[PDB]
Amino acid sequence: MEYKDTLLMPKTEFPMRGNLPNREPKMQEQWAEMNIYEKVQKRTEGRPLFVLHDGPPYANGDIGMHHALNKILKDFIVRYKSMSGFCAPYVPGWDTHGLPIETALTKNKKVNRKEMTVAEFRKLCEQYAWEQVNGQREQFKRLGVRGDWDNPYVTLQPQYEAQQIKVFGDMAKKGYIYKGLKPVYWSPSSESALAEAEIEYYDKRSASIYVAFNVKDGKGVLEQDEKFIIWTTTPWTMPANQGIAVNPELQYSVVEADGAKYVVATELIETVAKEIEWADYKTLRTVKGSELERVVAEHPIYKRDSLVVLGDHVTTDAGTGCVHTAPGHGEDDFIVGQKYGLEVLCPVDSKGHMTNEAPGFEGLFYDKANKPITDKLEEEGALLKLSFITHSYPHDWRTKKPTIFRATAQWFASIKDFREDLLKAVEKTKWVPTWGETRLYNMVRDRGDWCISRQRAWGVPIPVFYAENEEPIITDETIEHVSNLFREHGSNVWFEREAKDLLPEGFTHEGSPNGRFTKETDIMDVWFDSGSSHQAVLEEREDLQRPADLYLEGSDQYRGWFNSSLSTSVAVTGEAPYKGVLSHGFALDGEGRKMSKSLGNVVIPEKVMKQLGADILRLWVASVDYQADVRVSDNILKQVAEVYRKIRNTFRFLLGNLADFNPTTDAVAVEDLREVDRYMLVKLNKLIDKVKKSYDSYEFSSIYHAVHNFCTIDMSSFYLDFAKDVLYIEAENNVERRSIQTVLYETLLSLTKLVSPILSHTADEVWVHIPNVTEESVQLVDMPEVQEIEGADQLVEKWDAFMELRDEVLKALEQARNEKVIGKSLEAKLTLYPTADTKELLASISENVGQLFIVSDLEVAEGEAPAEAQKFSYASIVVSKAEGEKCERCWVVSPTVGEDQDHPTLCTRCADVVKNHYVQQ
Ligand SMILES: CC[C@H](C)[C@H](N)C(=O)NS(=O)(=O)NC[C@H]1O[C@@H](n2cnc3c(N)ncnc32)[C@H](O)[C@@H]1O
Ligand SMILES: CC[C@H](C)[C@H](N)C(=O)NS(=O)(=O)NC[C@H]1O[C@@H](n2cnc3c(N)ncnc32)[C@H](O)[C@@H]1O
Ligand SMILES: [Cl-]
Ligand SMILES: [Cl-]
Ligand SMILES: [Cl-]
Ligand SMILES: [Cl-]
Ligand SMILES: [Li+]
Ligand SMILES: [Li+]
Ligand code: NA
Ligand code: NA
Ligand code: NA
Ligand code: NA
Ligand SMILES: [Zn+2]
Repeated sequence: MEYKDTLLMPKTEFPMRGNLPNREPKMQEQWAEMNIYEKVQKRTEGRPLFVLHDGPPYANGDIGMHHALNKILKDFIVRYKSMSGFCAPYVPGWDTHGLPIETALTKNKKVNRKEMTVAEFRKLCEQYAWEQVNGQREQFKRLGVRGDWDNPYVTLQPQYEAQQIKVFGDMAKKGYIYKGLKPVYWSPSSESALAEAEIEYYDKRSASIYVAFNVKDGKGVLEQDEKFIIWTTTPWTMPANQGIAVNPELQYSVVEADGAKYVVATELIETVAKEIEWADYKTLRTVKGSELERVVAEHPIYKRDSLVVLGDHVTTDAGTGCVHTAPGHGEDDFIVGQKYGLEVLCPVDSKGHMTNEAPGFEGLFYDKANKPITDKLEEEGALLKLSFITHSYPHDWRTKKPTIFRATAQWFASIKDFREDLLKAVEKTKWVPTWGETRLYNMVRDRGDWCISRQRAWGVPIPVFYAENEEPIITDETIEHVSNLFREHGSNVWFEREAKDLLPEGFTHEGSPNGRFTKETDIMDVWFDSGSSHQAVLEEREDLQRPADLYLEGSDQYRGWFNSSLSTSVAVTGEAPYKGVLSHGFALDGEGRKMSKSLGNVVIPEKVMKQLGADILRLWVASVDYQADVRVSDNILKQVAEVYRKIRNTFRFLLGNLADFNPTTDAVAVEDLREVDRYMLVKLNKLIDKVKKSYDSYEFSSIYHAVHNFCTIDMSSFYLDFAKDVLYIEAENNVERRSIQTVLYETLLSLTKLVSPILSHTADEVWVHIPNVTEESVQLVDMPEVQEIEGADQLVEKWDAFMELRDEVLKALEQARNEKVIGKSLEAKLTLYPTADTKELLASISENVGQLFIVSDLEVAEGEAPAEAQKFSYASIVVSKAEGEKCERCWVVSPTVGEDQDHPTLCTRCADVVKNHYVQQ
């Protein structure tokens, strides 16, 4: 009414309280209308490419917090590269085959794969897959991610399957593919073989056994009264035992008597005494381990032959220097078994039940047969001690049930034949974090061959044919024929055609004179499907190239996508499929616990997406060290939401005070700016350089705190706090108010372009309220390039000290606020007694110290009388009342109020502004 004369914050087109959940979906609607991803791609069509290949997430179900972090971090890098001189094509993917889909249907939808045909079950997997890829893609958009969502890649597409066969064919012609009977992971629950990437370790209770092996033919070294000692945590492997292993040269064994003479390593006398609980024991003689070679023993239950063999695998750390050798259930047992030509026995079927090869335990599940085996051992008297231990045990990654080693005929990729080239690729790759290099390097030098065949249906079949010779037929013509056939009809054709209909039209092989061929039924590892992405996406698609610039996935992908993609590429190309790798940790509860439904700590993305929004989650991603494990909770997200409030209010302050500003020609020159404003320009450019550098180094935690510090204390509390009472009161064409606005305009333009990769819904919302809009969205302009400011270093030293001094003045004002008598910074006059250094800085102030300290008046004298007021380490201060007339417009207590006849209640400053007008109004 009468007490106010406008001069407030006009531009409220950007609301204060951020209702992003109801506003962001509309923001994404316009993004889809304009096809912004195609626009930015077209704008940079000639710029150099930065390819961030997207790791294909599984379609097992809805998205989680971990799914968001992987996509959001990818979105940060792609958006920055788009507006920094690079062309950034990002095509999303989805891994569609393998157990993660079959187990989802079996458990969630209660469908039995054995109650329907193989073709029918595959069709249901295909239907459930496209349901999940549609649901996941919409959820990713809600978070806010830019990519080729309408043209993604999936592993079920015929082009992907066709190219995957080529990858197998290229490695096969190199000789890197072979088939053999070897012990490998077997999951009885899934009735299929597995690999380390498909193995999850959990603690499991197992029965420790110390058992006796009678001596039959000591070869002049041992008498029949001696007995071997064997330690085993797998009783079910005893029926398959074909030998005993002991170290030939390093370890020497001795005979110990406790009423009977036993054979054990000398270094394990005390350890085996406390385990079997021996009372009194004595050592008879010593024997070098190599002397015990070819000694024949007897099976405790079947009294069959068991041959003592030499091996480097037997260790002192075991419970006994003698380890029972079962070539059909162990890797090291198989190697020494083949050296001595020992028979391979696997009395366990695919479902985990003992077969006729174990006479007394046929039909029993291997874990259910442990007790009967021990009972028979004690009946035979060969059992010495029975104990129980808990240790980490391999489990199926989907059924969560334990796995066992089984010696079966499987397809393998000969890693050993090109392991050296794999190690070279790791050394030549840039790994962030740095330990990722050693993580994969050790995984390569210690890895065996890769078992690729899986006894399941939903996946890409192995393209191998067998003649009447039963010889595997792998050749370029067959691979070419099946690859093109898969490109036309898909992998489904292999499961619906005879063997002769999948081969070339006139193919004949020497092994089958009658032309009767047969095909293979096993399928490929789902990690091979994801590992073939570089050939099927980076190479086939024109929008991408190989090698990609960056691979950004989780820590579990070192054994997964990182390993498989490198394995396939180096086998074919010899080089890495990526120039660099970035790794993120695991999402965790606020207390550090794993996010699982059992703990009730699950943070659903859609839950936060509707309670808080998208950019709040985007801020949280940049607020954590993604390179390690990251903690998330509702309270933590609320803290990030509070940060967005500060960013919201500071942005609104910039927009509000820039309403009556048009920098088309009202731009104050750099020299014409106030020295206070020039320092803020240097700080803005320093912030620009730090953010762009941190984007190159992917350190988003630095960016998150830098912007928060740049606004909470530097801008809102220091620079905007002063201009909160100065900008509008003065003239609308005053150089001071225009110079301050030019700083605010440049910060608004630069900061909006800076935050564009991290926050985009709020960035474009602010970009709407921009006086100069030459591009539709902030994502269409490049990042602000840093510009040097003359005399920056001198001003930085001067004004940082001035910023330091102001905070001490404010603390003195807050000390007056503690008194609360004046209770106002502007209504307070000041009498300052400064240090010579402080006085020198005040002398260097060519601006108005009173308006900077938002005080009515300031006087400086060397009074040096502390009294009882205050003294900062650089000045003595007196906060005094002015006692003049308070201006009704600027609220400054000034003696000049009443000097103007037309406006007797206004000071000279306000009276002049009200009376005069520049050109208008
Ligand atoms: C699938 C069955 C569960 C694991 C069940 N809770 C269970 O068996 N629990 S346990 O504590 O008995 N597991 C001990 C492990 O050792 C085997 N075992 C148990 N009792 C004996 C025994 N007397 N002699 C030999 N082996 C034995 C079990 O099979 C299990 O692997
Ligand atoms: C590149 C993806 C792999 C080829 C595989 N399909 C896969 O892991 N698919 S996923 O859907 O399970 N996960 C996709 C991404 O999320 C990471 N991830 C999976 N689980 C977690 C977790 N608990 N915490 C943090 N990150 C996790 C994966 O490493 C991958 O980057
Ligand atoms: Cl099943
Ligand atoms: Cl063992
Ligand atoms: Cl047919
Ligand atoms: Cl067939
Ligand atoms: Li025990
Ligand atoms: Li709060
Ligand atoms: Na059924
Ligand atoms: Na099969
Ligand atoms: Na077969
Ligand atoms: Na995984
Ligand atoms: Zn006034």
